This record gives sequence, structure tokens and C-alpha cells, in this order.
Amino acid sequence: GSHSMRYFFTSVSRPGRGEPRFIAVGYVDDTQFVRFDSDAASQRMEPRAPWIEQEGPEYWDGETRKVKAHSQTHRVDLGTLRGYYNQSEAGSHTVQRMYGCDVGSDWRFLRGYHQYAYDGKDYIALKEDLRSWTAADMAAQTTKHKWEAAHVAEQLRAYLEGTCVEWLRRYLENGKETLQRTDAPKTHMTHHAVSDHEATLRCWALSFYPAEITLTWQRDGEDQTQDTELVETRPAGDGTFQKWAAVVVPSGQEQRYTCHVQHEGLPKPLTLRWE
Amino acid sequence: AGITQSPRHKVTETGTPVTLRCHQTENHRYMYWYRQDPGHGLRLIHYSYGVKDTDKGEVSDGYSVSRSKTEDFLLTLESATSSQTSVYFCAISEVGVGQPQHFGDGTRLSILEDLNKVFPPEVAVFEPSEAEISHTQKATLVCLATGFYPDHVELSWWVNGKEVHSGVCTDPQPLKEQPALNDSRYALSSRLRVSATFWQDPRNHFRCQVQFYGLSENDEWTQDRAKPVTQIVSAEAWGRAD
Amino acid sequence: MIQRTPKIQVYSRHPAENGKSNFLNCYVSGFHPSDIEVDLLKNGERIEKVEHSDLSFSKDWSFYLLYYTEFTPTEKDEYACRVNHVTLSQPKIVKWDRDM
Amino acid sequence: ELAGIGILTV
Amino acid sequence: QLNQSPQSMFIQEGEDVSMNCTSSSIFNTWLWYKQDPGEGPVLLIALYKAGELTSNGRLTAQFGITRKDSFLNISASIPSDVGIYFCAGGTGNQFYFGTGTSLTVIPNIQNPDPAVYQLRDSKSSDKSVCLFTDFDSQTNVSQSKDSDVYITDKCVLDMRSMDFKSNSAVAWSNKSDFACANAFNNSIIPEDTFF
Repeated sequence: GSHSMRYFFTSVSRPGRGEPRFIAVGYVDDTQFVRFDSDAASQRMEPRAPWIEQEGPEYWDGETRKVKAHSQTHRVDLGTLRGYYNQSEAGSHTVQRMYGCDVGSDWRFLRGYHQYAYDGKDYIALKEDLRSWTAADMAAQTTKHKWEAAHVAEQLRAYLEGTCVEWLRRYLENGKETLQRTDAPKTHMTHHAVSDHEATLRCWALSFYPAEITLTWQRDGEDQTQDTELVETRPAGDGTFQKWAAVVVPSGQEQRYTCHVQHEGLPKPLTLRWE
Repeated sequence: AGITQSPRHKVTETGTPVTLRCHQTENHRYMYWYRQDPGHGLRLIHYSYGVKDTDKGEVSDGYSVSRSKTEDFLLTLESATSSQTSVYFCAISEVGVGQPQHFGDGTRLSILEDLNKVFPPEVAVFEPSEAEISHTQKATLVCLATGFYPDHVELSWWVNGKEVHSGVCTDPQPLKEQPALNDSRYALSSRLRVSATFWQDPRNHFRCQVQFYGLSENDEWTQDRAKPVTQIVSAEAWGRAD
Repeated sequence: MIQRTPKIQVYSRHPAENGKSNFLNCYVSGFHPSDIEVDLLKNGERIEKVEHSDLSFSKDWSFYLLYYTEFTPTEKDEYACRVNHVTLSQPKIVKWDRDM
Repeated sequence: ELAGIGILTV
Repeated sequence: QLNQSPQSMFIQEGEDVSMNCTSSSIFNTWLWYKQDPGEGPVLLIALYKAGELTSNGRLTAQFGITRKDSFLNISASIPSDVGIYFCAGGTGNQFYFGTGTSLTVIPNIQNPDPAVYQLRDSKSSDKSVCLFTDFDSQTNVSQSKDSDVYITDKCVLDMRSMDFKSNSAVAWSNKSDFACANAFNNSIIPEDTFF
């Protein structure tokens, strides 16, 4: 499996109820390891996975110092964005930042990214070459110009190609018994009527890690896409995931329908049916 | 024109309130007041993320700070003590993570227990020697600036109305004149060298200039000598064809 | 300024065995902006010990939250999730169907 | 590890 | 407060200069500054990863893999390189500075003929001043003849339109019977000129 380290940042201006809300979370793959929350009583970057806890006080202090400096950057940002888009102070607004890096099977670098959003939409994003920017609109061109002139791309690339990958690999090694586990799906199927001559076959996958899965449905060998309902993958709350796929099916024909399950924790792919 | 500090020089007595003002154009940014001391280096006094938002450095005691506009960061000393004699620097960082700090030009502040030991300089100029003309075909003029306290001086050499740099060196630090006294006045020399042809051309004018920073023109003065205000004291020389 | 309605999903952590303790989840996802009200209801009345996850977002910038509490599922007890956001003009109540 | 460089205001 | 070694170095012109910093905390940027007498610190180099960011000119800087280390090299030095040099380490939002190394540059002296001259006051009087000039840069100038006689440090003046550099020290007394031979015999003068 390929691996990834990402950070997600959310700033929300609350006009007249004081300073902005700031929440920062970090992930290795589908496992969250750190949070910072500006309303939480600690004002510290906190652990959220047991393998990060073995990092010393120097790690925590430095991560707090860094994350507060993110929060201060976003606190200014909200007011500048206001001016760019000619908005008054009285309205609440959001900025989101996401950055991080990918490695492959051998843990060599794959890709790095830094994307930035204002009020839901794309604002500015760093391209895959890591040396250039995509501005979404005319306001974001003033950022793009500023960020070129300060050589922000150069500083960020040193992190994404460098520090991000080293620390990714370190976390991978220190939490090997959790991050490099695969949990296979436990699978079953349910059958439910919707009329006297129609039935729903629902194909289920539970207790699996990582979140990448692919439920498909076939009829007599060939796949059926368009009576298919696929729900969004959801957390079970214990670090594992859940998903289902459904099909509206004419009654007495459940036998010709097979559910196919692919996941990285399965040697051969699974096949469930009803006949 | 980057960062400006005001004042660049202030000599004042113990107990007096002092404000140092730092101004930048660029816009929204982080501002910092540091002090520089012979052993300690740059120690931070106070910093600022934005308007009305300041925090303490490692040595904040006896100092306050104020950020009313983004452009201004006022360092204020409500009752100046003699230990706050220093060179003070304003610095500037862009808003972000890990951005480099760019520094102002410095403010040099002298805080004294008694203002009666402030003295201006007496400046003299000395002409090159007969032996030097005949030994080396060159000619050196020395400038003495004697008997000043405190050591806030700036020495410039002027040939025919233009301030020159080639042929000069000024002593890197001033000499104590009376080292058995604690508040001893200071001396500083500098040399200007030209060719013997140049010095023996009577059309040429030489002027040594010392800018002194001492008192404001509003300060208390009961003493019999002239009030030692911030002033320029000069001494001159004309070329001589022997 | 963009607005996105939450998708809402009510479900259990484990396959529910009647009278054996579990965890009741409500997972709101796909929403913008961030301000959302989420309660978990036992027979229409609000459960008071609901913990929730740290806010995060997807590739399209839309937000996601997991809300949860311990419950012991029985035969007679209905369980729901009740959600308000700026996109909804009244709270949306989604009941828990175990037999999906 | 968060970045400690390469973040700047818009 | 960061560990900077050396504290002070005196180097001959044309040679190379090396200085380094040490920390105990990890930093994510390393900066190096130069300070001239009378001015502020001026940023020379900003470093962002390990390996060697090369220059504004003849200055190369490095930043340790462990992130607790940096060094500065100045090659083929020049008289205008005199000053105090500072390293800086950034932790997110603030910076910690080294203690400084003061660099001073010994100048290369082509044609040194040491001499003591007596210079006279342009405003009439027999206020006089001895000047010791044109000595080698191997020569040291000591300063003592009790408290009434003032011998300054040496410095280097530059006459570059004559391809000429020279060293100079100045001595003078109040109203004495002090003379220009009884001036620098406290020093280790070469084999020089009087009149």
C-alpha cells in the first residue's frame, strides 16, 4: 500500500463573539494522530493516537509553537480576504488550508500538495511541480503574485519533499502495529421487500481499515450500475470503516445477482450471493 | 525606505520618561523591539502580532509598548534607569510561519545619573609633516576630537565641500582621557591621507567635522559653560605649497 | 459564499444484539459552512452524553463530523439523530433502522 | 510534523 | 541565547573565514546576519533545507541534518568584510540569535617603511601630535606611558588610486616635555625613520 501524511486547518470568523475558531487536525492515512482546537482548555497540540505519545516534550512544544503560528496567519488572513472581496466585518467566514505528502510501496516520495480555500470554494493551490500556483479567481491573483515574490513555493517544497516524508516514515515505523495493519471487511448481505414483486438486496462491509474499498454488483456476470445505491464510507468510531451497496431487484431473481468486494486486506476478492 | 527609528540618538537623565518610535510602511506585519548589549547580544523586550496585541520578551522590565496602528510600534520607558543605556533595534517579520526578521538602523540611548557631566567635543586638525612629504611623497592629516561625554559622536572628513571616504580611517572605539574617574571624557582620532602634490596645492580645502549628540534644546541648565546641545563642531585646513 | 446540506447517517458500531451494549453513531458529512446542531434522541428526548469528533473536511472542502454515545439497544426503544444547519429550514430527524 | 516554513499570508 | 563559535577572529586578507552555531532545540530555518558599526543587522542568507545554499557572493552556508547546527564560510576575504556576524534560528514565529562573532581583517601590506612623524596644529599653537605610520601588519601597537600620554589603536587607511594601503597610530600629550622618540619605545617598533 501507498501512504500519506496530511494536515487540515479550519478558521472561522465569529464577528462580535470574539476571536476566530481555529481547529487543526493531522492524519497518517486514515488514522488521526494530532489535534489542536482553539476552544480547548489546553492551548496545546494534543495527541490522538497512542504511538505519537512517545515523542518527547520538545516535539510537543515545537508543534504548539508552529500551530499557534498557523492560527495567527489565518487570523490576519480572514481580514485581508474581507478586503479583497469587499465584504463587511459583520458576516461569518471560513478559510481552509490542507497540506501534506504521499509515499509509495517502498516509501519513496510520490507527491506533495498545499491547497487553500475561502468560504467553501478553491482560492489558491500549489501545482504538482511544487514550484508554481493555481489561482482560482481575480482576488487570488494578488496572493499568487505575493507568493511568487517571497518564494513561498521554494520554502514549502523543502518541507513537502523533505521533512514531511521523513516524519511520515518515522510515524509509519513507530506505529507499524496499527498504521500498517489491514483489517479485512466482515461481509454479509440483507434482503428487504419494497413491493410484492420488488426486493432490495443490500451488500455490507464492516470493520475494515484502510477506508479504500469498492463494492460492486453484477447480474449473470455483467455489472449493473443503474439501480445501484452506494453510500458514503463512514467511520464505525473505533478506527475502522463501514460501507454498503444496494440494488432494486425484481422478486425471485436474487439468484442472478452477485456482490463483489475488493479491499487491500483480502488475498482474493470476495463474492456474495443468494442462490 | 524600509524601517525608521526615531530618535536615532537620545541622551537623557534618570527618571525621565523616554519613548522610542518605530515606523514601517509595508503594511500588516509582526513587529519586535530588541536591545543589543556587549555580552548578551540581541535580547527581546516586547513583540506584536497586530494592533492592541503585544507580549513580553526576555527582558521586558522597565519598558512598555503600544501598537495603535499597524505602522507604529512605540517602545516606552516610564522612568529611565541607567541600566537601560543601550542600543535598541526595531525588527520586522511578515505574517506567516518561519519568516525572516528584517532590522531597523538602531537607536542609541544614554541614561545618566547627572546631566552636568555632558560635554561637547573640541575638534582640532593637524597638518602633515615636512619629513613625511620628503620620505614617502604622501601627506597625512590627523583630526583630534577631545574631551566629550558621552561617546555619541560621528566624524566626517570634507575635501572642497565633498564628504570623502578614500584615505580615511577613524578609530573604531574612543579612548578614555581620565581613566581614574568614572565619568571620564573621551577622545577620538581620525586620519586623512592624500598625495603631497594634493596637499601642496593651495586651492584645496580640508575640513574635519564631528557631529555630537547630547542634550535637547529644552533641558535644564544652571551651569556656567554653554549648554551641551546636539551640535556640529568643525576644524579646517587649507593647502600649503611647502 | 457557498452552502451545502449535510448528508446524515444513523447507525451502530457493531451489529445490534438486543440488550447487549453498543454505540450509536450519527455521521454528518458534506456540509458548508461549519456551524451545525446535532443531537441524538432516545424516544424523542435528547441524550446528554454525546461526544463528537474533531472537525475535518473532504477534497471538495465540505465538512464532516462523527457524533456518538454508548447505548444498549432493545426492542421497544426508537433512536434518532436530529440535525440543524443553515441549509435546513427546520431540524431534520433521521431514525435508526438496524435492519438496513 | 507540521510545517515550520513556507506559510505566508494571502 | 545560542552557542556561536568563535567569539572573535582576526584573519589575514585573502584567506577564508569559518564560523558556526550550535543549538539544543531543533530549528526549521537558519538565518545568518552581518552587522556594521553604526548600523543594524542585515540578512545575508536564508536557509530552508540541509545541504548548501550558495551565496549572495563568496559566502556559503549550511544547516545540519539534525537541525541543531549551521555554519558560515566566507572565502577569499576582503577588507570590507569586517563586522559582527550573527546566526539565527526560527521556531515558528520567533527567532533566537547567536552571541556573535566579531571578524576583523588583517590587511596585506606591500611596501612597509615604519616611521614616526610630528604633525603640527593648523590653528597657530605648538599643540603637537606624533603619528606612527607605514608599519607592517605584523607590528603590534601597545598603549602605556602612564595616564597622561594617549596612544590610540591602529587602523588601515586606503589610497586605492595609488594602489596603497597603510597602517597608522596616533599619540599626543597635554602640555608636557613628551617627545616622538619617547612615544613608541613601549611598543615593539621595527627598524624605522625619525627626523
